[PDB]
Amino acid sequence: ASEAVLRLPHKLRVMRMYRTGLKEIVNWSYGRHEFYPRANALRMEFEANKELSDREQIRKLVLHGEDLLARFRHWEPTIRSEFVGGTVYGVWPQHCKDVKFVPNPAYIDEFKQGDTVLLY
Amino acid sequence: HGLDRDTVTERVIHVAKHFEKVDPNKITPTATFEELGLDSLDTVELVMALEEEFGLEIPDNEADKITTMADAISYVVSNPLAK
Amino acid sequence: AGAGGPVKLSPPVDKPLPYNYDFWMDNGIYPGQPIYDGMFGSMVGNMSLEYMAKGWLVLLPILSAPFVYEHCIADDVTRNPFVPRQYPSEVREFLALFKNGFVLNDYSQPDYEEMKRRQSGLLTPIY
Amino acid sequence: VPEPPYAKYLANKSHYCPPDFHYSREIYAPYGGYFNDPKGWRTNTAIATLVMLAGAYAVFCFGNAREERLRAPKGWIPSQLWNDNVPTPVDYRGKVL
Amino acid sequence: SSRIAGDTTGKYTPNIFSPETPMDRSFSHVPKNPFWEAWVFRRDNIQREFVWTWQTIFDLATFVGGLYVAMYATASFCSRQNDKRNGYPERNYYFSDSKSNFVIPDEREFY
Amino acid sequence: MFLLAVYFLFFSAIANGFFGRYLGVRGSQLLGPSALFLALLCSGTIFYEVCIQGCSTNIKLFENFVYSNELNVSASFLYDPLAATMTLTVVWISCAVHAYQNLYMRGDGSQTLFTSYLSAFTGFMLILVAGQNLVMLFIGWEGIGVCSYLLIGYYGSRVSAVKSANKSLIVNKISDGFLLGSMLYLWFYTGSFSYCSLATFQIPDVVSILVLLGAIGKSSQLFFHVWLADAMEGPTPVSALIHAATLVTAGIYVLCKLNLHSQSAVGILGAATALMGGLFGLAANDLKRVIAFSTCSQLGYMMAVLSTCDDGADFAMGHLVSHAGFKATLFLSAGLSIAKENNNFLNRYGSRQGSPTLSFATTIASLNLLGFPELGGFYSKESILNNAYINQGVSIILTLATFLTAFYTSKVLAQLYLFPYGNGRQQKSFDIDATTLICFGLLLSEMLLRIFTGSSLSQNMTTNLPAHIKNLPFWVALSGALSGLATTNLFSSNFMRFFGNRGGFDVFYARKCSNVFYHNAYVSYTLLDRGFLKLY
Amino acid sequence: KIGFQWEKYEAWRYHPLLRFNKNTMFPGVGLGAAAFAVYYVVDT
Amino acid sequence: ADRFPPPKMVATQEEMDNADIPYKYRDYCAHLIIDFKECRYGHPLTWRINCAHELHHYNKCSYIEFKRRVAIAIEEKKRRGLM
Amino acid sequence: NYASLKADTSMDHVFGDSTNKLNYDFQLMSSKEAFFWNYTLYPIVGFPIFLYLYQFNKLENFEAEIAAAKAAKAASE
Ligand SMILES: CCCCCCCCCCCCCCCCCC(=O)O[C@@H](COC(=O)CCCCCCCCCCCCCCC)COP(=O)(O)OCC[N+](C)(C)C
Ligand SMILES: CCCCCCCCCCCCCCCCCCCC(=O)O[C@H](COC(=O)CCCCCCCCCCCCCC)COP(=O)(O)OCCN
Ligand SMILES: CCCCCCCCCCCCCCCCCCCC(=O)O[C@H](COC(=O)CCCCCCCCCCCCCC)COP(=O)(O)OCCN
Ligand SMILES: CCCCCCCCCCCC(=O)SCCNC(=O)CCNC(=O)[C@H](O)C(C)(C)COP(=O)(O)O
Repeated sequence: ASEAVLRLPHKLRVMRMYRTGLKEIVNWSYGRHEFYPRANALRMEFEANKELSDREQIRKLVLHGEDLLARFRHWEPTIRSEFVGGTVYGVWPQHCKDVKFVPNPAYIDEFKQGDTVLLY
Repeated sequence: HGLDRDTVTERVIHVAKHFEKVDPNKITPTATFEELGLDSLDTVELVMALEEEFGLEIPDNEADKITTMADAISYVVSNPLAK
Repeated sequence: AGAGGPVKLSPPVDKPLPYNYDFWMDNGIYPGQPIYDGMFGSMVGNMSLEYMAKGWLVLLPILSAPFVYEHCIADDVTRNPFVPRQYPSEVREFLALFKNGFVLNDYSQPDYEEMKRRQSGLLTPIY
Repeated sequence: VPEPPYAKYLANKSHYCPPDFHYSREIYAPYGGYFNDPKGWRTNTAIATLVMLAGAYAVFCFGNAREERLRAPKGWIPSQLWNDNVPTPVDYRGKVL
Repeated sequence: SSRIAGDTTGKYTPNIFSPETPMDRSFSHVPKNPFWEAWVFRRDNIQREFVWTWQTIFDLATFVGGLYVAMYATASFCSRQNDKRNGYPERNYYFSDSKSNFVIPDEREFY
Repeated sequence: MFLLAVYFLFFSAIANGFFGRYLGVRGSQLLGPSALFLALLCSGTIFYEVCIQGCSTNIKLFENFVYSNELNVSASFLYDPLAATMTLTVVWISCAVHAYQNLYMRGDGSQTLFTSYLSAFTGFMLILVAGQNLVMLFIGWEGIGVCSYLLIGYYGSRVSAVKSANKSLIVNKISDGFLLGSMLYLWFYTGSFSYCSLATFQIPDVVSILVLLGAIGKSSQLFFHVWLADAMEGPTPVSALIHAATLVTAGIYVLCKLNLHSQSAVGILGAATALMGGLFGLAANDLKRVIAFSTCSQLGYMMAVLSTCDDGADFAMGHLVSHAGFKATLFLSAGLSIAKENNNFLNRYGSRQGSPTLSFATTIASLNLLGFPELGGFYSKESILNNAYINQGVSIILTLATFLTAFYTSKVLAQLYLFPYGNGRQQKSFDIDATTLICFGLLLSEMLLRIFTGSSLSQNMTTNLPAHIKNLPFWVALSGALSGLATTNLFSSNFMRFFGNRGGFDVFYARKCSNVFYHNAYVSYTLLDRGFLKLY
Repeated sequence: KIGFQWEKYEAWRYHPLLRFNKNTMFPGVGLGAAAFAVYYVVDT
Repeated sequence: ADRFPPPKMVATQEEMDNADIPYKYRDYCAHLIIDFKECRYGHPLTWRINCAHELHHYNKCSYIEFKRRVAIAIEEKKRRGLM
Repeated sequence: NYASLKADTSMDHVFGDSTNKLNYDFQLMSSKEAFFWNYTLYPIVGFPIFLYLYQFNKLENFEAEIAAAKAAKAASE
């Protein structure tokens, strides 16, 4: 688990584990057909331990699930192309206005363009 | 393309219906997930399903801030890559 | 749409820069990258170099097992059930010249020893 | 922002240009602009084709002058139509054609 | 707020009194960043942070002097091989102590 | 007549890249394909004259390109049977890609510059192939290297693309440094740079190792394969050209042109590369990356076959020319699939109504890759596998490589067509014009002609092997295909992760080689010249 | 079943136009087979 | 080797040079490969159907030569006592 | 004058915030590790040097042994 995940509150930490687990189900699948049963299985895995109230056991489950989600990070995340980490992100980025263009550059003081040696 | 609120509302309402617990009239353009009857783990699934519906990737910290039907529509409207 | 897609601009530097900040490549778009990916920062698949070395340690003996038998354990007489291609004397003498030839392994020939020493030739030019 | 006066001399956005894509029209590049399609492109392509064929004729003369065949072809080759230095064909058996 | 300084016709005059900022060569100058400037200053004046430590001496010796020693040894070996190849007598190189005066081969001689 | 094709390609490059303002996007879309069509006619004439009718020609453009004392080299072109075949294959594929880029690159800003790069890229390949001496080959070699650098990094606002181009440039630099060493060796002890006087029956091992090290660069073999996978950052037309003919094949062409290789090294390296490429292509989830790893595996087969027999050079060239076709088709169809689905990941592809031509071309190219009987790829691959039986170690590894190749090829086919639709409910479309149909028709004509004309003279010559040995590759390919269709798990998650990281060759370079490189730079600069030797 | 009804939400993926057609992947294989059968009868 | 003597070489040096037969192909089968080569390059695209008799004859003679090679191998191996 | 140090937050909601930072210390390899890896890789670079050294030593040793045997044969005879 990263520092940002650790600093999160318990409710949001379990939410992060569920979100990352679902995304890793998507990454490790071969198609959308594999996703649904595996998503239901992850659903049941979280639902099984939701009613535990013993803090120490809950900490054990969260830590073990975080280790499992760290090990099964996919080498190739499935990311939409237009978003960060995507193929078409930055291919031809839209160029902004207010560009500093100097018109007729060579005709501004044409004879006296050059470097000068100034002395004391 | 900036997608108008009315269409985004229709599609978010369409996604929210598929939860069995949620009753088809409780979902309104302005309703929190709690009144709909959705849990936290359910809100994860709804945020993801919104990701397929509009073809976008929700960065996670914003995903936490989505807890209502209203703000989800606002986030989708804000996004210029939402389809 | 290939052209005109939205992009995130990397924030301007607001703190003193490290001396080796040249290791970071940033063109102004948000996801800047190391000069060589994997040199530092996030690792693809959360796999360290130790993991890859252990995996290679597992693989190499199995991959090398087919090669080691023929090259080392086997010998020219027992490698194959036949002798190399038989040629007329004029053709065979020319073909035996090639150090990278395939007639140098003909143990039936009376010039086998010289042919084998030709095959195991010089490492570097003498002159 | 009110477009500068020189914008009139600059050309418009082409049909192939996506409507959302913005580029600075003042930048000059020898390979062309961001989407080109200039007026008079057909005549320029015709001129380019004429130059290509004329250079092909010159290269053809040069190559034919410098094309050396020192071994007879096994059969008839198309070069015999245009170059006279082709040796008379001899087949695999050895008979001259 | 801006005006075109350059005139292709040749009637160019610099409007130092003009209310509008000329579009001169300084128009396209890069804005610059305070911390980047201090990084440039630090990197150029890296001799200020130079400290003689055993680690520094170790690095300098092992890489620089090591490469010099390796190159000198390789060059000496190549010279020895070439002397054997050419048939020359062992040449009196500067730091080699040889009791032979052979330095430059005689072109006229057959070796 | 022989010079004309190179003239046409370089004219297309100059016209589109320097006068493209006048020509326009349409002007490129005519002058490119028309010029390469004319070059295709010229290349067909060359192929008929040299290969079929056995008439080699030498054209000396000018003498004394470098004339310093004894060192003398001339700009000359010799079209020998190898050169004519490679020229025909290259020009055919490049004409197809130029037809392809008219519609694919219309949404790209600099289509004229892209066409100019593609045409100079082909021209330098033909200079490499037809050179009569080593220096002309080096010219073409460096020309294709620089053109790959300018084509992979076409998207300059992407850090990944420019870093991929830098990777390609650096690796290729090391390889040609080794080649230049071998060139100097051969000039010193043979008296010339020409291949005719280049012949040596016995060569010292150093020259052979230098030649092999130079060759494994462009023909990406093991420890030099890092750039090929990253070369996916470039546009799809670039990937087709580089993987099909221009870059990867050059090392094999050099090894076949000069038979200074050693049997022991080439066979082991090729078999290792084939197995590793198949294993890496197993894990990959981008459509484009799997095809690159398959290219690596096929290069491994071709390098391995040199060790087997005297006809190994002919078999390698035959597989080279056969491979260019269906591999180019696979990249072009994959690129069209990406455009239609706006996606690069195999999971979200699925069955969808499309053009019959593109799906058929994908199916037939994948069947050639698999080894489906009575196909051009089948013959050129069985010629290698059956003749490799004598080298027991090589044969085993190549048979497992055939299994892996079948598995991932069938998996890709099932995921692209048989699988249910996996992408989202959004309006996505790429309508194909008649030009793309002419492109795929040209590829399909190449594939069909390959069956009738063959790849090597000894292709159907008998290898005196038992029937169960001879027909074994078919059974291994069929088993791999059946396992791929079922999408079964073949390796544990640890080994799947290992293969997804491509063996960690790049992570080793990162952590040790690059860090040592920049620590040497730190010692050289900061400690020494701006340190010890800098005044206060 | 608890959770989002993923398969009902994505029941449009079985659209007639999103299904596999043998003709698209194998356009003229049947014609080749029929021609080979006729040529087989002739050759035999 | 002595027990299984080489066959007579039908193809002569001038014929092999006139057919441009590489030295690797000059293996007591050269005449048949001259036939196969001339017929293959005679029929550029129909050689697979037309040129089948010549290929068959070459493969037959090559099979006989391969049997001779295996016989030589067995004789040498039994002479050394390995079998 | 100087460029603004204020970032643009327009696209944070689309592409994520910039809060997360790199964990690298921007420091180089240790001196001890660098010594090992220089003295390992540089010899691998100079593989021709060792081949030439090996063959030259072999040639000189064989020549000297021939000379010694020649001296032995030319002493008695
Ligand atoms: C061999 C005999 C015939 C020689 C013909 C050679 C073929 C053409 C040679 C033309 C001159 C070669 C050098 C041209 C200038 C080098 C710069 C260049 O090629 O491209 C420029 C700009 O291109 C030009 O304006 C001129 C190119 C015209 C034609 C270039 C053909 C390819 C060059 C050939 C490689 C030179 C070989 C050198 C080694 C042998 C920069 O391109 P990018 O860095 O990719 O950025 C472009 C923008 N974008 C990000 C969108 C891609
Ligand atoms: C099929 C033909 C062969 C294909 C390539 C096969 C390569 C096989 C080489 C790997 C097998 C032997 C590895 C040596 C045994 C080490 C086992 C434990 C590894 C370990 O503890 O330290 C590692 C050292 O890196 C290392 O182990 C680097 C040693 C590698 C030797 C150089 C050989 C080239 C390797 C290129 C590909 C291999 C990638 C994986 C090595 C990680 O170090 P750390 O980062 O944790 O150190 C901390 C930073 N202070
Ligand atoms: C204070 C500053 C200095 C402190 C730190 C110094 C530490 C460095 C010491 C090791 C340096 C590398 C080893 C070279 C010196 C070895 C010992 C010198 C004695 C010697 O010449 O032996 C020869 C060494 O082999 C050779 O010819 C050289 C082989 C090693 C060179 C290749 C390895 C690196 C390759 C990188 C490229 C560098 C060279 C580029 C051309 C072989 O003996 P012999 O048969 O020649 O007879 C010559 C009779 N002694
Ligand atoms: C590709 C491979 C995928 C890897 C999958 C690995 C993932 C491991 C899964 C197993 C780890 C766990 O169970 S982690 C389970 C940790 N257990 C607890 O937190 C008990 C306390 N539960 C609560 O406080 C709430 O019920 C709460 C659940 C937060 C929701 O709040 P709501 O009541 O408002 O819905």
